[PDB]
Amino acid sequence: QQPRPFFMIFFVELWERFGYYGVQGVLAVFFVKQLGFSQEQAFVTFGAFAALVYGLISIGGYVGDHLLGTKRTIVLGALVLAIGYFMTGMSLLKPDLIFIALGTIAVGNGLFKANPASLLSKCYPPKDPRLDGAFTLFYMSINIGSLIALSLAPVIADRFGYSVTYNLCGAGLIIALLVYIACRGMVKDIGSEPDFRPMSFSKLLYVLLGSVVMIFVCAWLMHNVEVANLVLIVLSIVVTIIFFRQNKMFVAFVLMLEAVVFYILYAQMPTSLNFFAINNVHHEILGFSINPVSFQALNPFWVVLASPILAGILSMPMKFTLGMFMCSLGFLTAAAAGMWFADAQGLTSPWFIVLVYLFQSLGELFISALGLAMIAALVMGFILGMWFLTQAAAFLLGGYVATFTAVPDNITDPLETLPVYTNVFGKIGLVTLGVAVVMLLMVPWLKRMIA
Amino acid sequence: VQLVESGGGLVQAGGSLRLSCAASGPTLSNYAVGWFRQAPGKEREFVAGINWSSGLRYKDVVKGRFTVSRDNVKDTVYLQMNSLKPEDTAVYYCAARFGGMLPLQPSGYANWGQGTQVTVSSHHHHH
Ligand SMILES: CCCCCCCCCCCCO[C@@H]1O[C@H](CO)[C@@H](O[C@H]2O[C@H](CO)[C@@H](O)[C@H](O)[C@H]2O)[C@H](O)[C@H]1O
Ligand SMILES: CCCCCCCCCCCC
Ligand SMILES: CCCCCCCCCC
Ligand SMILES: CCCCCCCC
Ligand SMILES: CCCCCC
Repeated sequence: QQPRPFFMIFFVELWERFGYYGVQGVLAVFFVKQLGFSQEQAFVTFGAFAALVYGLISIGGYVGDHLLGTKRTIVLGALVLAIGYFMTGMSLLKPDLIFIALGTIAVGNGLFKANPASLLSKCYPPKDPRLDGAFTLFYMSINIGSLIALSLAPVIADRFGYSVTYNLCGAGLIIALLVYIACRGMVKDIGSEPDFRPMSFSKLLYVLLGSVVMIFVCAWLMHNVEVANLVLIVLSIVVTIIFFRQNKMFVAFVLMLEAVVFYILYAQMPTSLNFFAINNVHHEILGFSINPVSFQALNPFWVVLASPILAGILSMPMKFTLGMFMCSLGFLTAAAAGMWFADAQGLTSPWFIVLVYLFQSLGELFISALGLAMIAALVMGFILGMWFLTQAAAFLLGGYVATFTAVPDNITDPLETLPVYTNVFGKIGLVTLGVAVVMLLMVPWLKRMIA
Repeated sequence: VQLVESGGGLVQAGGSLRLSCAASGPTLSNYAVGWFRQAPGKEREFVAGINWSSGLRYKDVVKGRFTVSRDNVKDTVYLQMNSLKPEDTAVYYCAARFGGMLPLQPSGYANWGQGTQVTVSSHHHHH
């Protein structure tokens, strides 16, 4: 149905996302159990990691477009990522390595995320009708990799240890690299302009030097979240000022604050919702026992099923509003399950968490994808920078929000943790409901401004 | 995924026993291990447990007599039972749940040992 390089790009993306989510699904538990972090330290450190992973995505589009070429940058990114996964596996011999290894992953993701999608775009003549379907399948590729990793990585870490989990992440990247190199011939006339000139070693050295500096800066920021906080606070207020001095952009500003709220909520899946499943949900569904950390896999699961349906099935600001109402309902459902539908021993049915994750995934399907197009349709490089800075800040804020559910290591009674989770989830749901309402009220004015 | 209990048996009132729970496949380190007991004609009841990060929980009638502990190198959980009384007679089970919680009811735990009989006799020496 699709050009041949589509299938190469599909499987490279699948395996790269498997490596990434193999780490993401186990990271907070690894912090708590393996490094002895409290739940609060683990949550804010996960927030810092996610902020860097997300904010550095801006680098890879530039490196691929203007310095080395898309295809060269896919190769370099995959190599830096694989190195990061194996360094993470090595951190079990050398615990002092952990932050460097995570910084290496962040920088590696930063170099690689934007480039396969770019490549896929060049596999189709410019107004080909199959583009929409191909990109919907690209998203599904991402979520099949994430579904596999979030399902199996906690199980693998329980049975064989973290070194094996992380080395398998590395192996997934290696086979992504092998599939690319084996298929290089399919994309010989596909690329950005630098792909077709010989490689400039000056620019490659600049890219490697900048990568290493960034690996060290990331390691430091993740080790000292108290300076990540002020760096992003002052940087954010300043870039807010520099946005305000310099009327279709105000739509981007209010939509950026709404995207920030969305990312604060998305950030709860590997942290507070993860530990909620651990502490206050039954670890059995349809008669099968599971690792509760695998419950994170319900997000890609619901995307995999729902992205085709919703492709088959207002316009921009209303889609954002709908996504925000869906997310609000996910957290109000979490709160409700804890308030009224729990056991005498403090445990709730996992069908409630299946529903929480359905609501949250529908929110994802309405907001995240739809917003990039809105960004691409209302607007340049500066707004990309401000966007990435603020959404990284959103992930830091999300780690901080998650700390309100943090449980001390000596607590063992589910009836003590249940009300903490329900208070925080209920208040998140109520605030997000308010945010969704103001979004609705502005939907008409917003929809006028897009004209 | 399967726990093996050991160390039960017959003992006189005021004596001591040590139960141990060892797991086969997965490392027990990620698990709260709870000890349950079922006396003749009654339901399994929570006795004592240790979570994955050294938090402890006890039934009221065994505080000051039973101690749960964990040997994290040997991957083993122990129940040290001192000042034993006839009414401690039961089948004892270890159960394992992922994480930091020790729920009071058997339905909170997925993995179960087979059980070790503990009998405490009122036997005492002749005066
Ligand atoms: C909601 C998403 C579910 C993710 C699906 C999981 C994928 C399946 C796992 C691989 C095959 C099953 O393999 C095995 O199955 C057993 C019992 O069935 C499960 O259960 C066992 O391991 C996990 C931790 O890993 C413990 O929380 C659990 O209590 C224990 O009994 C695990 O899931 C897996 O160790
Ligand atoms: C395809 C050409 C291979 C280029 C590999 C060059 C690696 C440069 C090493 C720089 C050391 C910092
Ligand atoms: C004593 C542990 C110090 C660890 C430093 C690890 C660096 C390894 C570089 C590959
Ligand atoms: C297609 C060749 C890519 C070169 C990238 C290697 C950079 C170390
Ligand atoms: C944009 C929100 C900043 C909050 C700092 C506490």
